[PDB]
Amino acid sequence: SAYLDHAATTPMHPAAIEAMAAVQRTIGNASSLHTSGRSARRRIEEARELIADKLGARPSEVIFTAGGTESDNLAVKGIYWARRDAEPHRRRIVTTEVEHHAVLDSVNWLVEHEGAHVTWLPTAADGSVSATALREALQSHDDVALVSVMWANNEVGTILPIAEMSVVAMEFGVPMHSDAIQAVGQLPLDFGASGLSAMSVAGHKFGGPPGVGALLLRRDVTCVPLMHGGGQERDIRSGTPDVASAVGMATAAQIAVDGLEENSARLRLLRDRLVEGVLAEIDDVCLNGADDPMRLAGNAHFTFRGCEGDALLMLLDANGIECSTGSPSHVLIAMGVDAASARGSLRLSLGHTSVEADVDAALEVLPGAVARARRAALA
Amino acid sequence: SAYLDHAATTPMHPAAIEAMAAVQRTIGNASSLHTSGRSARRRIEEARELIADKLGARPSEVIFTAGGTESDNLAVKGIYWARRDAEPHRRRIVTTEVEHHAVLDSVNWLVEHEGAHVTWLPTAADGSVSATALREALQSHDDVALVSVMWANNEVGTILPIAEMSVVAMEFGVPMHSDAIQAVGQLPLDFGASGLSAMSVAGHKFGGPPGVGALLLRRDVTCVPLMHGGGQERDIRSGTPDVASAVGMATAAQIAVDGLEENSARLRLLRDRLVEGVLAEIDDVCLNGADDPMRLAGNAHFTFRGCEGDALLMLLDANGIECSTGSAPSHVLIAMGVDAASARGSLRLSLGHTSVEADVDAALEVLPGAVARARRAALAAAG
Repeated sequence: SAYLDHAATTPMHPAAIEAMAAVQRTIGNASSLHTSGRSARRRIEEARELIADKLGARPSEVIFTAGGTESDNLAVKGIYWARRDAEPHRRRIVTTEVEHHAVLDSVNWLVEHEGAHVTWLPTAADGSVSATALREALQSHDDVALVSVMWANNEVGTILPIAEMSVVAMEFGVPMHSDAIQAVGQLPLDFGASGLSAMSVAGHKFGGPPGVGALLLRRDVTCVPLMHGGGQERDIRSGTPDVASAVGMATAAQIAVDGLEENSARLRLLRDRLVEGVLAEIDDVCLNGADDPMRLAGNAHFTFRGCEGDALLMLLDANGIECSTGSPSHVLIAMGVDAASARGSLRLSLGHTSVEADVDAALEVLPGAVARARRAALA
Repeated sequence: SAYLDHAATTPMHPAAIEAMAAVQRTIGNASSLHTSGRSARRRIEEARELIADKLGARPSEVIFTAGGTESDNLAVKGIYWARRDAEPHRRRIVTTEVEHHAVLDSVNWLVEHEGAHVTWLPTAADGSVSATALREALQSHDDVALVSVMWANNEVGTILPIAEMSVVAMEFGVPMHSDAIQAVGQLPLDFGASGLSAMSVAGHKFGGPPGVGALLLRRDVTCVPLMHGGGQERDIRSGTPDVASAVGMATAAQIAVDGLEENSARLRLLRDRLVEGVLAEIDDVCLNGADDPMRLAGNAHFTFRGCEGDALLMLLDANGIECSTGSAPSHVLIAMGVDAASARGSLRLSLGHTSVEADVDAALEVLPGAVARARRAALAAAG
């Protein structure tokens, strides 16, 4: 298969499979007092430090989770609660319209279930949000519980201005969370140096085990737990510590962040060649999202007029090209593209294992496939 | 080096390690519509089916979680909320005082934060709780949102009468959850045959990978999610499905539950040899928790008068005997009527699928010396 669905998941690094199988062969609960316990404990502590190192955090800032979704729920609901509980006036969530469901659905739920209110930051046709728009919604609202803004979008690849949005949030004394699940090993990540109160990351998105993640959280931000007890993870997130998955995520984190520079460069070329080929050989197609240097290196997103994206995906699949439609995408809606127009969408995404031929394959196959999808949609 | 802490974690089955390795070698998101995706989906759905079969559930009753803590949390909070939100008067949780912390602390947080109320069922000297006591609690309260009683205790080994308690809950139309985390691979569990609205399990306790569990939940019992953004698992629990872990948990479930009868009897003989040994060679000691036939096959739990559990543990460890104090002074012993002073010299020795004769021999050899040192160490620090 030509695999071009890296943004949905990317192949686990062989070395991470190996490091993880080796933990699995030793016995021990990291919570236990005996020799096996203190070993496991020391392995989980080394993984935590390697992770913090590679994300510009301090080891104690890393709260392991069972994936991106968990991490995003914890930040959003946890912090909302902590803030609302201490000052019941503070009920407003400021967030973007282009968030992953993991955030949006968390937000909508706090709204329906927890008396939350939400202000949606306006979105550019880019798919971006700006530091100013944040300042404007912060100044005109005295009831901001928290802020959540994603670092890079997972459908259209737009990088957001987090660093400078963070300094804004700091200014108003408002904790800011960012979903950086698409960022690890794709752009430079420095938790400490960003202003962030909280940051989400997900193993499998950079060659880690699936079912493991982290929330980076600052020592002084209160967060009400979603999982009780008794707080194996800084009293924020209970459950028996999963050492094998932490170790897996660490090895991954290390390969992926050390290779950040070289790999970005390699994927930009591959992706630009793909974007170029696509627009050269196909009529009525456009790129969505931002241009360099405000886009993920590995991401290509199109709309093909007069197509169903589902038809398209199935025809490409039949020919050995594996990709995704991305989702009527709330993210394209947010960028002011229209319902009809938008159903013709396709995300093609590359990662550590992509090669020239994967691009040669997509370009070979695509025109035949878009023709067929258009024929079919014409009835 | 004798491992006697199987109740905290049991060694992963090597076939479960292999199956999991194999999955992580293939690429695919189970929610993806292309070929690799459909393969991932086909793999997770088979694991699910294997798990259902082995636990007497229908496939769609199985919801994958990140472990037993997640599973207990989802059941207790999520069903509470589903009940409270439908009839704001049902705010009461009926539970036992012996529950694992993942239930106690969930119950507590609901009390502190979500307006819950709690009635604690009375606990016998045994560690045990009865169907009658549940009856009286449901007759005498008209506001109960949810019942949660664990199938077997993780400290003292006691098995509770879930089938007959489940029936009582059914008669007052109140959903019941049971933490069965200790029961899988040690007891014949059949979600179908029990009346349970819900039941929790954790892979690592019967030899599956860490950070994977399941909640078994009836098709008609509503449950508010704790993880949103998906919800990939019947809309109850979001997250990209973890295919490797679930296949692992399945490979383990089929070994654990097929070996059930054989393993059970084998551990009984070991445990019993272990308990008899201890009581012969040591003074002022007792066994805690119910007797056969209401006790897990691999669980031995003792109190030694005149010890700190910690010094005793460190001594045993120094001599290659690895075990636990159980907690957390144990809330379980407190609830069985054991006083906090007496409580303090407690020790859980727990057998599992890799347990061999030599393990019990090692414990029997080292124990008298250990106990005697712990007693002397306790007197001299009071001195």
